[PDB]
Amino acid sequence: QRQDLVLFSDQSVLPAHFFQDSNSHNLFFITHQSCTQPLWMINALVETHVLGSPSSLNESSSSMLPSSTRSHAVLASFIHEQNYFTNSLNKLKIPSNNYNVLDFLSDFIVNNIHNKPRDKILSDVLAKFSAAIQNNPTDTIVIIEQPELLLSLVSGLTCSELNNKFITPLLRQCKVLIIVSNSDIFNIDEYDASVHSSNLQNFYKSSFIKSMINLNLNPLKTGFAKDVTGSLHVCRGGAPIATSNTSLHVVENEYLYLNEKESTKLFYR
Amino acid sequence: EGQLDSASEPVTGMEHQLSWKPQGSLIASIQRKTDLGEEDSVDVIFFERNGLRHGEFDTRLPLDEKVESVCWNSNSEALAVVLANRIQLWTSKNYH
Amino acid sequence: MRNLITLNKGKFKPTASTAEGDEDDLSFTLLDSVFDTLSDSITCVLGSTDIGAIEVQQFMKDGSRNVLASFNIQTFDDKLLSFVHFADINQLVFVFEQGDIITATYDPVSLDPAETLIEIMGTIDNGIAAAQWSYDEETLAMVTKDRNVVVLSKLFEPISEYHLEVDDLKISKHVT
Amino acid sequence: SGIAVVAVMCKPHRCPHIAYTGNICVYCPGGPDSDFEYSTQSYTGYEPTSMRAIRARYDPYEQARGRVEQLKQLGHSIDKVEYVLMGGTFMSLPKEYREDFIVKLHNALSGFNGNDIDEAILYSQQSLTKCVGITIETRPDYCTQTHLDDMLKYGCTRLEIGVQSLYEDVARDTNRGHTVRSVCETFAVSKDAGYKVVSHMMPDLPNVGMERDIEQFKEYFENPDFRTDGLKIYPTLVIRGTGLYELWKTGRYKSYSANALVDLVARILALVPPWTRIYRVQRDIPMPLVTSGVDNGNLRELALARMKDLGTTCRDVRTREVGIQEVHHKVQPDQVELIRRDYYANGGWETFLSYEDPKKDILIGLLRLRKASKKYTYRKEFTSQRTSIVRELHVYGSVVPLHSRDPRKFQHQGFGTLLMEEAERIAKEEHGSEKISVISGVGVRNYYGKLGYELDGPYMSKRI
Amino acid sequence: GLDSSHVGVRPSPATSQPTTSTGSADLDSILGHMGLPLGNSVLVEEQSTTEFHSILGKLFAAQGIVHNRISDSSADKTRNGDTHVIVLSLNQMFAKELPGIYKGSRKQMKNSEYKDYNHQFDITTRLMPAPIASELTFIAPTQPVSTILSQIEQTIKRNDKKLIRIVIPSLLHPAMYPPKMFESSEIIGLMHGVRSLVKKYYERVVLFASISIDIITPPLLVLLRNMFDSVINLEPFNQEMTEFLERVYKSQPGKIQHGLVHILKLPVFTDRGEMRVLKSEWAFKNGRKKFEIEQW
Amino acid sequence: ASSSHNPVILLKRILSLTESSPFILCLDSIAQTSYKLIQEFVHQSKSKGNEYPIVYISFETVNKPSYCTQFIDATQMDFVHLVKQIISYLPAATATQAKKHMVIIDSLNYISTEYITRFLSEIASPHCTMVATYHKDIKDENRTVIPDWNNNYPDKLTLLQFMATTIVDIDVVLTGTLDTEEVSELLNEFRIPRGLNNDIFQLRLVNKRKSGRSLEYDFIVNSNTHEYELL
Ligand code: SF4
Repeated sequence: QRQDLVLFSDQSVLPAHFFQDSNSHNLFFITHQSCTQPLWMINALVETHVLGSPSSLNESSSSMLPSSTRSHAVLASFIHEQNYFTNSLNKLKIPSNNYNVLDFLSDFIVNNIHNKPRDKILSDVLAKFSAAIQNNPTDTIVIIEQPELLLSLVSGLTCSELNNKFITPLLRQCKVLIIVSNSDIFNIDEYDASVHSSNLQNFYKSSFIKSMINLNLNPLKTGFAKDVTGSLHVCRGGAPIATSNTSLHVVENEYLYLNEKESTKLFYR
Repeated sequence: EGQLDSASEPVTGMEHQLSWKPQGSLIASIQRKTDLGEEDSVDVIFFERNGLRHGEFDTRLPLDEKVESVCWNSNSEALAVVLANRIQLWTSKNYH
Repeated sequence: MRNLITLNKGKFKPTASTAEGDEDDLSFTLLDSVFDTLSDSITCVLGSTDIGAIEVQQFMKDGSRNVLASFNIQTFDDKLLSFVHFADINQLVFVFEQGDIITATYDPVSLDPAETLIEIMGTIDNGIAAAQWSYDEETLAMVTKDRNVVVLSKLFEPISEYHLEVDDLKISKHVT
Repeated sequence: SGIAVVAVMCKPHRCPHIAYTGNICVYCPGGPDSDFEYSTQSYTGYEPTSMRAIRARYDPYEQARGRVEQLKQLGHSIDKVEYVLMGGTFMSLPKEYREDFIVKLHNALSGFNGNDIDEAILYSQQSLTKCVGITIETRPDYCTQTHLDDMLKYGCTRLEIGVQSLYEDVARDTNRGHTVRSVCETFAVSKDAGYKVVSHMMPDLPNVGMERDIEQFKEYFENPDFRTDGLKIYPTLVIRGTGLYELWKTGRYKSYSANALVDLVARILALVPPWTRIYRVQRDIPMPLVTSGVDNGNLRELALARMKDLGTTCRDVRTREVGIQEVHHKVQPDQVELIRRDYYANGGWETFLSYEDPKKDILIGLLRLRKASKKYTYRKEFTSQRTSIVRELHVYGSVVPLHSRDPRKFQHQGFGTLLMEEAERIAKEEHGSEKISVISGVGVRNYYGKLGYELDGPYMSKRI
Repeated sequence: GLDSSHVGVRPSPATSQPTTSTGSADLDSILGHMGLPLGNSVLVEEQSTTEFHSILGKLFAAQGIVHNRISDSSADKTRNGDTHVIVLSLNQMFAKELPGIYKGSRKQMKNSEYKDYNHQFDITTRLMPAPIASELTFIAPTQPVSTILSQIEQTIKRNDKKLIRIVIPSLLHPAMYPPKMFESSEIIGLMHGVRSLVKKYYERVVLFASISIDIITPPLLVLLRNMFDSVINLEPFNQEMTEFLERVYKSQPGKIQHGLVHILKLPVFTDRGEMRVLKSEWAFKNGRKKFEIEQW
Repeated sequence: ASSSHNPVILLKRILSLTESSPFILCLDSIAQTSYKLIQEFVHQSKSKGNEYPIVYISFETVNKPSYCTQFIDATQMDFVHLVKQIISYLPAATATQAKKHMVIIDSLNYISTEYITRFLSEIASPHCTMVATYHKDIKDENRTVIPDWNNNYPDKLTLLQFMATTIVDIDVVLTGTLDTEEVSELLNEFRIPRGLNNDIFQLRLVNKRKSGRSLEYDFIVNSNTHEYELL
């Protein structure tokens, strides 16, 4: 029943030579319907970057502690806190010391962003990663989680300023960037966000233009069943692949996935 | 949480062999029938979750055996019968 | 129309550990051997019940013998019913017939059992007829000799208790 | 063309299985004892056929003649009609009533005015407006060999024996007088006689869960005993006058929601073997008198949307039929092949032959063949040597256009001969038979008499 | 570590975690944990102008006071249970609105040892009497967010022993909340900081809130619904269905209901990737004793 | 005490002001204005043998009607003075349910939404009985909602519908050979076919009662013989 998870022509999810090529950049865009959460995919990405294989889906997860590995990993998010990241991701056993974890929720709201000039806020939030990645320059992967929420935090900010002040510098400085977000704004029944709420959707469209691969986790259609949870889509993003080899491209396939007790299963219709 | 759901239906000769089919259909147990006629044999009996009898099949063993445990495969294919010396594997196709 | 055929038939003998150079057995019989969770390991436990000594050691896929605990209980004639290991928090669970649930603690870097601690968490009086774990290693159900069944959590807290009775019979025949 | 279905009604009566259980089965609505009291059981008397039957005071001659003339006057011309009987248990009634009923039903079309049913059927064989069989409804307790001989003499071709469940508590708690296991021997004896057999099912019943509903259907389709040639699924709807409404009144009953039922139907339709014709998941109900349940007019209209979202769409006969002529010939079909399946069912081996398009899975023609066994046959025709029976011939391959160079002006008129000779080949080679027989309605006893089959008793047979 | 008092808590049958109880009859049953896990907030919603949910907004809070008031020389175990309930409203009528205990029965059977569990309640009976400011406090919402965020942290820090239960009665009611706070940044930052504080003290703090959605633009609702970890929606019947039920139901006054229940989000169950949305299956009813949720 | 009122009798009961709430909303358009509605109010209110003193607030009315006793014109003067002048002809006492000072408003389009509540929070006294009118078709001024990403505040219609205890709306029946589709087509062209501003109109009524529930009522109203019937 079970099927392998392949995302490239080289029969490998995350090619190693991507990290071996200098003067290059790449961007992944992941969208999940907010009735489900893509954590079980972030875990797989981190394991396959560090351990070199999907250590929860295709491989066993009994030695899942990538701490103090020759590689590196940096995760930052706004939706949750440092306490949740430590306690949970260590209960999920996501590494610590060869690893960086960044909160922007706990105690950050209380007059540390509020009632301060916007330019200083943007400069400092960029400098956090600009300084946290100086240690290991070329063997890290960085993922940001739902950054568009910050748009609603800053007093009167549009897509363009946030994008050109946060996203593009991050991808220029770092090798590869992964951005994950949710898409409820496009799923309000009998209401059009295109009336006056297009500012947020502009960010999604811009990111999809700039992205290289597009990962989609979407819920089932009309009803709810037991043996299947959701649908998994892989698509080619807007930007082309900045690699140096020529035969490389992206495989094109759709999966049906079930999640239960942190255990995920993928198969075909 | 430790509540009661149902209690089994009394049958004659039911031994201490208890095992559940992983798919979730039938309880497997061992019965010995020593009554008159030629019906006397050693059988395997299946019990629904409501404590109601359903299905049966006889082993061709002599009536003097002593079976220790009955094992369901990790899937719904193999049934392992455990004896003192021999261990037997049974599987079904077309309900036979 | 298919048939079943045999591919492999492997075997070995768990070698009991003693300080002697020849290092033969001490009438140590194995009580339980398990399938470890796909980590190329087989955790076995042996012992001598009359003197009251037990030993748990992992057999590696290559064949390297590693001992994590070898401890002697003060009492004897205490037969086991279920031993498991979580392999994520790295503890050990033993179920004895007298009523003691044994919780052992070990470290990965400690090759020798010198740092394996023991805990004798709350006893169940009047012995225990049987006990069993679930597939997910979360629910601990057991039955005492006095027709009382108790369900405990994964952290040794009581989910519930209930007195099994011959007078309880949900008959399949009511005349309504 | 001109296939016609003309339903008739029998006089009201009482099925005797009430006698040893006390009342009608719980789900049966209406009846003589109910307030209606001029109506056969399982029918409220408010159907159009009920109206046409009442005004004729339940007479077969008038009902048949009136329905035939109405259909002819509407704009269709009829030359092929199949009768279907309804209501209670027709076989319970005394001897003379059934004989007179059948003789009247045949003399309505034949134009004959005699008696001595043998002569009536003999004249009906040589008549215009041919009859293509009868459909008699009967219970397991009345399918003994004498009754089977009666039905064979009458001219019936297919039965429909309901089971309604496979569990054993349901039989006693629904006040239905037969153990489940006896239906298997009923099927075994019936099939060896050449009678196509169809059953009934009802998903929701008291003290039945969604699980048990699932694996009862799974066991029905998998077990080599419950393999039959048709099915009917009746979702449980609660009429006020039934014994089901009392349970809801006392609070001893509750039904399923809409989502649960649509999911159940979606799962069920994804398991049908490709030789069984799902008749009606969207059955016909007395609408306003139902008090509990859900709407059933478009269950499959949503189940199809469900299979399009989960995959593995239906594979029954009905969805794959192309018809006699130009139903879906708006597009030229694809590769045509012969597909032959074999299965073990009710103590015997049976073969299903079909002419199908494998790329898009449509159906053009089919044939069924059975190798007679030795532990169930009793007829003096089948107890003399080995023999095989063609239970059903079905040729929608009367299609004029086709794929892969259809006959120009011969237009598949010899298409059925292909299947007939194909059947004879394996009858001579594989079965090793010494006689082959085909069962058919009396009106079509000549489309088989040209290929060499000769008449013996109610059968069309030829040796090897 | 530090000292802590849990006013009442049992292991979660579903995942072996500390779980409190709202005091409800079937709402605690449908939360998946047979209760509310220690740390995850909840949300309940009503379609129309009715005020059914208001009743629930009382029960929870009252339960805590009981769980604190039946320990002072009224519980032989004298078990350490302390709560300091905080209410954010511009009207103080709640200070004299807690419903009365029916007969007690805080049994759970079917740091200290916590056996306390739900009580028996009835709506007609008022409480006897009501807590003093030392047990329960009111904060007006119209003050600037800086003062509120400082004061909540001060209250929790200065009362480290106590268990924390917070209730927000009818958040975003136009009769008390001015348009100058309907601006997008204000409320979302307020709740973002509230979630920060709540999960910071994950051991014992629990929060509860409810709003009205008929007068809220969908974008703000979407922004808000990701802040919490559980969403329950109550939709009352139309007039026609009510008249149909009353015309059909002639032998039962108690079988009359008011509407149905929809499940949009659950506790930790959902964060492991579980599709838990389930709508148009349950039915709610307000009653003389408690709040009933049954199948329809 | 009377309860479970006859729907026509209940319609009279509200129209006779046997019951009373500190806020009543009435809606009108350019197809049927509400002068005859006030006529019905005074016809079925003072027929009980009651005076019902009336205070008038005008934003669109030009002349002093016969209904009102006192007078105040609010076009020249503004909010900060109307909050004063409203109390001058309105005592702060109890009992809306009976003969008190009834404050009537002809139009509510010309007050900023940002201060709708600040207004209404200081008028609906337990002696005060408020009734107001709103023009449905007239589009709200673009500077009342601020359609930017900051302002999540609702519009004017929903705010009034959520706040008012009881809602009454009216529409004109076209006795002619036309259809309301053609009437809308011509009105979108700003054309008036013959048959508008009649006297036999249709009405829609909603009252919030029983802890918040509501029931919609429809009738047929003749404003000459004062005939209320079912539709
Ligand atoms: S056997 Fe048929 S006719 Fe008799 S009670 Fe049952 S359903 Fe009705």
